[PDB]
Amino acid sequence: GVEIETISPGDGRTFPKKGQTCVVHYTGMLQNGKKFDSSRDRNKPFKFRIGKQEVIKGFEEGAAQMSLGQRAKLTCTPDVAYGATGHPGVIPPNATLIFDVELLNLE
Amino acid sequence: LVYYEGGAVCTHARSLWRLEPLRISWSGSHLRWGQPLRIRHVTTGRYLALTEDQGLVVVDACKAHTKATSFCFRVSKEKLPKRDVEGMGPPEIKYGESLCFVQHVASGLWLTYAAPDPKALRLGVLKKKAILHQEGHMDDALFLTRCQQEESQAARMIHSTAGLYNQFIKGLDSFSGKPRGSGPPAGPALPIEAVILSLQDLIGYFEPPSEELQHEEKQSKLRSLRNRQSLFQEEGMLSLVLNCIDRLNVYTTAAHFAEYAGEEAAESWKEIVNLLYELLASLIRGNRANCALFSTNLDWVVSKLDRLEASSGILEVLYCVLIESPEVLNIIQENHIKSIISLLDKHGRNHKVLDVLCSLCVCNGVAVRSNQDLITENLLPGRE
Amino acid sequence: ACFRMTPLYNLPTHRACNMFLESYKAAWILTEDHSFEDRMIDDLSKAGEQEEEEEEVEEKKPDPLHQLVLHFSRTALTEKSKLDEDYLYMAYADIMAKSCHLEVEVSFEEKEMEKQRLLYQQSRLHTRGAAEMVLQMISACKGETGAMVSSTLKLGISILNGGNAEVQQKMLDYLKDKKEVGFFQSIQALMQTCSVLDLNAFERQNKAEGLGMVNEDGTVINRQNGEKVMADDEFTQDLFRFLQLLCEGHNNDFQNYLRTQTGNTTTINIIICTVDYLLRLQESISDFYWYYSGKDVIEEQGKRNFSKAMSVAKQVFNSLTEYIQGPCTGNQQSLAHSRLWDAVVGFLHVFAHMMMKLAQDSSQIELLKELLDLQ
Amino acid sequence: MDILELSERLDLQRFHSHTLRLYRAVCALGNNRVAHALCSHVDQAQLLHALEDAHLPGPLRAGYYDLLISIHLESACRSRRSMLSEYIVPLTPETRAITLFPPGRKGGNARRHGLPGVGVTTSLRPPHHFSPPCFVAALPAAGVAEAPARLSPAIPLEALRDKALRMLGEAVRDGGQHARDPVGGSVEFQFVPVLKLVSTLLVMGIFGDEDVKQILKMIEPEVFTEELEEGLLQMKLPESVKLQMCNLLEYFCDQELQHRVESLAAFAERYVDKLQANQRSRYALLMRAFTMSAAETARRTREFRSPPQEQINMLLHFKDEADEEDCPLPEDIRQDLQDFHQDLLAHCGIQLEKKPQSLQELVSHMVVRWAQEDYVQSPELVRAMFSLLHRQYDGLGELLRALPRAYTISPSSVEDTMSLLECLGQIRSLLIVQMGPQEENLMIQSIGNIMNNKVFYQHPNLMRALGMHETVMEVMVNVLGGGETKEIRFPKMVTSCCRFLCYFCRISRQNQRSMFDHLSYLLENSGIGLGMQGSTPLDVAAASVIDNNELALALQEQDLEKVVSYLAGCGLQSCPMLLAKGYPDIGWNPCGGERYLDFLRFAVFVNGESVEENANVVVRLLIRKPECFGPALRGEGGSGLLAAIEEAIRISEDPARDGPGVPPEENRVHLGHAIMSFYAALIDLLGRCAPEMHLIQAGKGEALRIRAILRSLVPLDDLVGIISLPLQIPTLGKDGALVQPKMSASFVPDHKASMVLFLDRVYGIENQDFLLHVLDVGFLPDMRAAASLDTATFSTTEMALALNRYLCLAVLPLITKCAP
Repeated sequence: GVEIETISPGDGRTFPKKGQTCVVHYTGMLQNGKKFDSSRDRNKPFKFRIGKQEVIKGFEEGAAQMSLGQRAKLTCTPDVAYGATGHPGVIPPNATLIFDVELLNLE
Repeated sequence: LVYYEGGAVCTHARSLWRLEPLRISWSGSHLRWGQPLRIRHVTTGRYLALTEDQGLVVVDACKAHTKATSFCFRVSKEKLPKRDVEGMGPPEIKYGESLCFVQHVASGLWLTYAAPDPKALRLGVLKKKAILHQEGHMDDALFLTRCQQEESQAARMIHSTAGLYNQFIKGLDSFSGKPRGSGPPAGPALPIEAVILSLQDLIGYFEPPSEELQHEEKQSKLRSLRNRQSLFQEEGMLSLVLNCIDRLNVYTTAAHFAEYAGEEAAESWKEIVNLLYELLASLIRGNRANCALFSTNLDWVVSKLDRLEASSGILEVLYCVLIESPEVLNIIQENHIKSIISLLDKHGRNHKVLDVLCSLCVCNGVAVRSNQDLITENLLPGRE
Repeated sequence: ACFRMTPLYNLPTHRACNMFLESYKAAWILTEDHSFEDRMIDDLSKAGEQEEEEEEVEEKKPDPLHQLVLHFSRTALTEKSKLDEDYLYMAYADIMAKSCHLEVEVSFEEKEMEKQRLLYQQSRLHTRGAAEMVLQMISACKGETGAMVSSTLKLGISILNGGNAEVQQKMLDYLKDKKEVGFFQSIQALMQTCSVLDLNAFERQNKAEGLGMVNEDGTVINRQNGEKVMADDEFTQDLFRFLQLLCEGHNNDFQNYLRTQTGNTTTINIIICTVDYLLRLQESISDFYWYYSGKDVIEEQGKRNFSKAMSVAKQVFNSLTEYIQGPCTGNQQSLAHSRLWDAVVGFLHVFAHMMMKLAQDSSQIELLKELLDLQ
Repeated sequence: MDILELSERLDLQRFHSHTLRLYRAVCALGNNRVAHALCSHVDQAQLLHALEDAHLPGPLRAGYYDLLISIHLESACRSRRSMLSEYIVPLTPETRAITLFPPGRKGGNARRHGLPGVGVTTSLRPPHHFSPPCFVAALPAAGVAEAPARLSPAIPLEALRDKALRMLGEAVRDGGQHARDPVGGSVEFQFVPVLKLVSTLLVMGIFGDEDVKQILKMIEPEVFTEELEEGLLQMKLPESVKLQMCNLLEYFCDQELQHRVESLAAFAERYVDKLQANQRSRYALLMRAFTMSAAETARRTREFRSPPQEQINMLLHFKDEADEEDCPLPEDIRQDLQDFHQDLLAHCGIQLEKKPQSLQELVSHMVVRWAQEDYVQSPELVRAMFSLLHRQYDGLGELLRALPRAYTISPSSVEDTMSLLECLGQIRSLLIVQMGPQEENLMIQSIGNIMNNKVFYQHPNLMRALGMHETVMEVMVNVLGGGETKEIRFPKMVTSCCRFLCYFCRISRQNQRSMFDHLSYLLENSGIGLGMQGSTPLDVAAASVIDNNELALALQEQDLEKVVSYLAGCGLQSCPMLLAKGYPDIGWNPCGGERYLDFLRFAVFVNGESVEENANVVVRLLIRKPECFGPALRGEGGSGLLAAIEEAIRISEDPARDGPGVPPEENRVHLGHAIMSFYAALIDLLGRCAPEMHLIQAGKGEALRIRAILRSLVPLDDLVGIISLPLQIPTLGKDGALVQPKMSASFVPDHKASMVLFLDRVYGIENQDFLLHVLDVGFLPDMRAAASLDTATFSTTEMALALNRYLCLAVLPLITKCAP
């Protein structure tokens, strides 16, 4: 339940496969249009080890469908997102999440 | 029924006796042992009397026929008065000394505690049902202690005030149903203006001291204020006022109220309910013990937070109870938090409501994690 | 075990250093003497460089001590059910308590020099409200015994020493215009809670010494672990020393105020209560003698018990003398109607057969010579 | 809209300033799970940007700074703050290098004092914990109350402290210019929130040495030089700033104290090795001293025949030059201690001009200067200011108040201590928060690691010094006091801690003794602990005194009468929780009273022999309060105990009245069993209260009176009859179903053993005929039953092992001594 839109083209060839940690700067978004999370605010890259299910499956699948240097607009439906419970104190349940993810580097 | 009692019970208002002689002139003369003088409890305004079916009781002043309602002091128990003087008289009795022995002179008996103790008094509170005994025991000598003028003055208002609301409540439930329509009221008119004056007097009588005062002076005024509030609660004035708001609340709007009482009475309705909440806020303010009483009926005020006519006062009342009693926070459940947050959504950006939430978080320096999360969960994620 | 234990050099380093420090503090730190109370107050008692501004008001504007005392009175006046503990209050109250006394035939002309300076130091304290400060703290303790109230009285005696008349006057004036009830209520409660000699605790302690225990971290020979007999004895010593001082100088104004409180709503009679305490004492010391017929000799604990126990009676008797000399007729009548006579009888009978028992041997010449000055 | 417009839009300014307060309130007191959730609504960039915004309104400036501290710094600050009161030191060379004075050539007694906070601190302080706030992480599969607690949200601290240092320099230089437009609007709004941040970092320990040097330069440059630039201390700041200023000063005031403690430890390390070396050589020399000496060697080797505590005490016992006779130390060593004492007190400012030259006398001047400038109107500022002033004027006293928390440990187990300390952080963090299901599991594993830590057993004096037992006690005190009237929710942690405390008691006598000193404090809280099984405060109270002859003797009257008064209440009223659970009603509580009896059984019987003092006191309270005995043996109209037992047996045997009539709860109560168990413990209590036989044979006056009293209460026919009552017997049959009784709902041998102990201690065995008359009907069925049941099918059953203990502990020891 995720769909991806190209923003800033990168390589389009070196897709992220299992073995290398993905280093990304992203920027969360409420579906109504309320900014709640980012990585440039904290100024540091968010590096996550793929395949180990540390992040939500929608973001994981989106990251898998991306490519190096390709900025992309993600869309996590609640099923592939936090869903009927929501992240407590941040995101209410049953909301679609929009992500301005920019995979700057693989290692 | 008179009872002996020990401990913190008789530092309250229910232990105050007024010595009323039989002579209108010079009633403030000194006391003579063996001279007729009635006994009156200030809060009830009733008199000690030898009744026929229940022995020694208090009777209404309408039936204080001077026979069962007369008593005489003495220093011993031996069988023996002097004529009344229109002057100050000679000094006899001490305060804190000079043990006295009251005798119902008309019947000749003596007041004394009833010796037997049932199962209820096997382990419970030790209250001795004093009975007017024909000869009595030996150790029933009594001391006489002076209460301060302030609480003595205070006591009389409870007796005056309570009967006023007793009349008021009787008026309220009299027209509780039975819509007037366009005709005449239910029955006798209610002392609305006197009640309005009464409340305005009490609110000032309970005003907290101003901060500009010297420290010790402020502390002293707290000493009095704390004593006053507990006395009124121990006389059930809080139970009275809660009945007042309960009976007043059955009308949503003034015209709806007017349909059952009267148009002339309709104007005062918003005023009186504002006074009631203001009085209650003064009543609860600062006392942990008085404050604790809302744990049993916390839902009751929450049921009324939605009302519009007197909302600022009731919110102040809630602020006062939460800022003081931690256990009320331990009684808080999710429906409450949904009610306060609804207030913020319905009453604009009233900054006071935030202070209510801040009081919900921490109380007296202990975190309430069962509440803090509910505040965050129901408020923060929506971002609206 | 002492033949076959671990020699000290075979102990681990961390353990050895652990016992090293706790021994060292008891040997050098605790034993160390360092008086600084005078330089404390002499620093805090000066108005340093405020003459330049010269405001219109006379009001001597800077006063570090006076602010300190005011602050303590401020926290003393709060509407608080229980009275907590303040370590700074311990420190400062002790410091100002220690600062006043500061103490082969030596003559009168130089004696008056030391007393006149002692007054000066007491003046240096009581003129800054410390006199009242003690009073409120006694009112605030609600009759609950403790270290802080014990230090409070220790200060009160430190300023009342030598029978300061004007300090007594300030005391009286403060009570008279405040008309406080709880001060005497607390005094009554504190004196009622004072302990008396007991048999059960004494014999239990005797058996405990009979065991002659050892611990696991070495061994201590005849440790002086918690004493359950006359633990609060110095509290009872100085309580009556305080009352004696506040009635010193034949203050007929104050003695009658003790016997009856004119201003206050409820009057508490200190004199009769003091007698009742003496009665409890009399039974206690009596019964302790009523434990010593079969035993024809008195050991150490019995002697040390009587040594501290009788100093209470000596202090109380000195207190009653100060209540009665002058003389205060109203007090004299109160004692005439008191239980003092029966207490006197019990003391006489105890002194009667006791000093025979002490006269049977020279081992108790000490305790006998104290008993002599007791009666 | 621009936030800087809020300096004009006051009506919203108040509301938003309150909003920040609410953010602090919800994240207050280390609710780190919430604190992470806040980081969505307020972002690190927003906070860091808002720090330097000069035009920002005052209240919002202070609100935002405090909001930063609350979101990121309080939890680690408060935990570190608590750990500042302890001083655990390792036996490491970096500890050894620590010296009271830095090397120099200023003066013989005391060189120039070391700069506060500048240097090395080897004292134990656990690592900080932080988590990167990243909210796209998958929801952990661990449910509520089971996942480990979230750490503090992270934030760059080395960059933060650089920004804070630069901010301070900006404020310091700005203040001297006497500009009419202070940052934020007011001088207090300018200096105070920044000073709060600096103080928090100082507690955090983020600052390095050069950072500290600069901090000392900004506050007061010229005094703190080592060999408009005007410092804080003379810009006539308002009172509120002075509060933070005092906080800054006292933080440094702790540093010299911690320095002294470590320097003492370093001296202890070097000195003790010399002591053990010299004492060793003296031992070897003393063993060959026989060639020129005699029995005076007994005095010489008394030191070696004395425990080390007095050995070191006599080693140190040479201070006053009038006690050196027993000191064997050579004069060089004797000099070294006095030398270290001299410079130590010099570093305490005891013994040895407008230049302050040092921290102590500088701050003393500072405090006096402030006090004489004006009547200080902040009570907290006054209290803190005089707090400092006392701390400076009494260097030795504060050190003496610090040594009871000083401990030296070998470097081997430092990580073990770290493991312990992090649990200590958890328990200490739980004093200030109402208990919840998450926290309950936190405490359960917190003590779980403690019981697994060997240092918790290896250095028990340290554990007592930390007072962790006290800290646990406060937790239960709050749990019991919350809802003590009704019932105790979260009982699992309550009984876990009560198990822990009993373990703590068993470690050593001193640990038990210190635990004991709060005994009275337990008793009132134990008034409702009867509802929960497992371990209770009463159980802790019992193990607090078990087998301590000194302690049962010191067990105060008031404590005993308080317990029996409770037992009176249990013996006079039902159990409301059992009443609510469907159980039938009786006018007393067998379970609750039985628990009190078990306590008293440990309260009076010590190491196999009775204690007469406790025995006579307790029976004196039982006789004065005859309701303690229950409906039977009550007095007027009270049926006999003999009569009492049979229907209790029938009640347990016949259902619908033994229990609710609705184990299933794993501790389902059985009334008849409880009633008889109470009676059994009552008898066992009296039996252990009986006087010892050497006293009875000596015929001591009052001692005969007690035995007379007990014999008046308890008649022999009851003793023989119940001792001769039958027992349920396991049998083989019904497709081999070994019919075994339920020990929780059947008659047990132990209750008989209680009365056997009674008879032996009270009546005893005198004549042969009565002996046989007890043997045939009371004992002989037991031996024949046990001998028959001694089969491989049944000998391992619960009832068989019950008899094995019953016979070998009660019957056989009685028979053996009456064999003649």
